Amino acid sequence: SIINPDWNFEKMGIGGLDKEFSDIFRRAFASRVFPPEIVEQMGCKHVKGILLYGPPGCGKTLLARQIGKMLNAREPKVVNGPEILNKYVGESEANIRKLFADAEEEQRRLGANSGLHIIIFDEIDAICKQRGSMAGSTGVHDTVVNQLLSKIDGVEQLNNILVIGMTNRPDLIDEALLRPGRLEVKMEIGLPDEKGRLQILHIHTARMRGHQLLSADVDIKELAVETKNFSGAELEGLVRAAQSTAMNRHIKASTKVEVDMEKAESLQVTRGDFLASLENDIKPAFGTNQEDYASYIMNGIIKWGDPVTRVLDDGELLVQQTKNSDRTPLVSVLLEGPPHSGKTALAAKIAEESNFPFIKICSPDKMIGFSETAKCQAMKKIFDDAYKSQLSCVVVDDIERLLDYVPIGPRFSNLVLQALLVLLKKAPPQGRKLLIIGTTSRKDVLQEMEMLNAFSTTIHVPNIATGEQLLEALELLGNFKDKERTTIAQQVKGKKVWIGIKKLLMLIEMSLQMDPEYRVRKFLALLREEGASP
Amino acid sequence: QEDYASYIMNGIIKWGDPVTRVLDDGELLVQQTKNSDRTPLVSVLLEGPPHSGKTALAAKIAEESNFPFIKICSPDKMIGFSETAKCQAMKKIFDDAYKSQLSCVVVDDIERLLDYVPIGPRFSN
Ligand SMILES: Nc1ncnc2c1ncn2[C@@H]1O[C@H](COP(=O)(O)OP(=O)(O)OP(=O)(O)O)[C@@H](O)[C@H]1O
Ligand SMILES: Nc1ncnc2c1ncn2[C@@H]1O[C@H](COP(=O)(O)OP(=O)(O)OP(=O)(O)O)[C@@H](O)[C@H]1O
Ligand SMILES: Nc1ncnc2c1ncn2[C@@H]1O[C@H](COP(=O)(O)OP(=O)(O)O)[C@@H](O)[C@H]1O
Ligand SMILES: [Mg+2]
Ligand SMILES: [Mg+2]
Repeated sequence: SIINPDWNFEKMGIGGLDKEFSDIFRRAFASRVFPPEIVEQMGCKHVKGILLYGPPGCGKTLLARQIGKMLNAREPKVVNGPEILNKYVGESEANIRKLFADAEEEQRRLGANSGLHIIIFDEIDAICKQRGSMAGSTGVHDTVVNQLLSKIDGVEQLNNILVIGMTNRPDLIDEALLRPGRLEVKMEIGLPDEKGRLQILHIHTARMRGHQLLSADVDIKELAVETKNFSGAELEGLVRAAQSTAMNRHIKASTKVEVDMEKAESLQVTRGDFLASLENDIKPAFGTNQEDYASYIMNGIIKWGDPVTRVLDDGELLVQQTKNSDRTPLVSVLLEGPPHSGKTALAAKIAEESNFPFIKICSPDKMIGFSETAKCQAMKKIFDDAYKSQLSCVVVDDIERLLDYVPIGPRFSNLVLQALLVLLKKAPPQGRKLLIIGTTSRKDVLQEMEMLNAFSTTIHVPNIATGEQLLEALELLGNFKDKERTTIAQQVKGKKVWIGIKKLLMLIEMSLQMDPEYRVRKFLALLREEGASP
Repeated sequence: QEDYASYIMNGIIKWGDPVTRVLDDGELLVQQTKNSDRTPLVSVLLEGPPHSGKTALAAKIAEESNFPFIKICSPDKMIGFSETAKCQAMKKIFDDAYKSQLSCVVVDDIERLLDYVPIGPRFSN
């Protein structure tokens, strides 16, 4: 026994994970606390390694270091995954072998009284003959893995080691590396919650409070509730950014105004710096991104008719259904209409109004020149990230362009289609929800490919089909005068109008390039030339 | 005993006679494959319209057999794989199945393993 019966994890660095320690200690390290006499009388062996997995930057290395410290072990021998890899034949095995030399030597000399040596891996999934199954070429000359196993067990036995593996992709771990006698205790370190964020923020700001540098205006609960899906490292980044911004503001103000030494000595950070840094500096990876919405809804939403309200209300109903419901944790929907009807903007608005913590948009604008396998990898990565949050929402921008559909042929990619069909019918882990929104202009082709049988609902986005609707749209936009509007109404009362909003904006912009006299006739000619008749 | 509770998500309610017929046929097939001597290999195919409840009944039939080896091969654990990887995975499952004295294997959604699409048609040979 070297640690108190209930252990202690607080104000020692790691602050967010206090239940994890108890779980792991109960499950794995019960032999090293009991009096050695009884353990030797029973005749049992200790666990020879554990595995940790979770999102990056959530405090895994700290846990391993503290576990090593609490067991009275020597200095950990850190190592990285990609670092142990070399193209020369029979060189990675050497790197794997050099790590255990000290343990072997001490076992040889001291016999059965040596201490404890702990090896901490990192990105252990890099060396594995399972990533090769996925489309690619990372065979890593399988031999490597075998060598590692031959050192954890085999004919020659080592009884004074402990291997802690850490990974982010728990689905690429070789299955032979989890049998009894090897790494045989798995654990999860997920994102923090309100209390965890509060504790982390309290810990990381303890220095200033001692020296009265921090202002009395700032709270810590407000900043704990404002940050929704922040991880451990982003809070430290936020604190550093606040420090830098406050310092820069203070120096600039002192230079601008010859303030007395009373305030010059003071370097209070206040709360404005924290809010400014939070809203401008840090961009979470597992949270909402308010910058990208303005890249799709460029001119907002204007109500020119009833259909817009219908679509928005149906979206609200779907969001409410997915939020609070059991027996149905996955919901899908599809928006369909003719080209230039404004489907992407409406989808973005529906997603934004949901107030979910995790919102993402998967569009083909960021996949130029990609092979189909890379597209599959990106889609799967987006969905994998979505699966690590309590409430999520994913938008697929264009389903026809993701498949590479061309009417001649026809031609398309089958791998992406099958991946989408599989992913649309896979529920998240227990206790979590999801929502998916589609978008397309060719419903018939999707129906012919048996893809409309996977979605759960469908919505229709119509165009402008009456003169008064066009007049109302122009009035809301505000680009034509009074007599101009009278002339437009007189010439468009015929009611033979069928246009899309995007095309309407383009036509107005083109028509407004002449002197005020000839605008009306040019606009009317352009509109008339587009005389569609469904 | 985690796959069965993951595939039968809402139990099995009896809304009519057909359920009993399906379960009885499954039981008879299981008894045949257990008690026979000149027919060690048996197969069966469950078909019907979409959204009819094919996977739940198959999982229930497999679970109610009490065989010491049971495995399910679904396509949702092979996202992004190529043809060779699928072949290797299926062959590995069957090879493991061959080392026991009593086994049962479930193959799910045969039409998604071949990558069928009515246009073309296209699939994996
Ligand atoms: N009521 C509205 N509904 C939709 N878009 C609107 C509305 N009012 C204004 N807009 C603007 O019209 C444009 C809509 O174009 P959008 O990108 O949504 O078209 P689309 O249907 O996706 O086109 P494409 O066929 O090129 O994919 C955006 O600028 C949007 O801001
Ligand atoms: N008597 C029943 N038979 C089948 N499923 C039932 C029954 N009672 C309840 N259920 C539930 O209904 C759902 C049936 O969906 P299931 O996954 O079996 O569909 P499926 O036939 O595989 O569909 P798909 O055509 O989409 O592949 C499951 O939740 C199952 O638990
Ligand atoms: N639970 C936590 N409590 C306090 N700080 C944390 C916590 N988790 C992560 N950190 C901070 O994150 C950084 C270290 O991240 P690290 O432990 O390497 O995580 P990972 O191995 O997942 O990247 C340090 O700034 C550390 O203070
Ligand atoms: Mg679009
Ligand atoms: Mg099925």
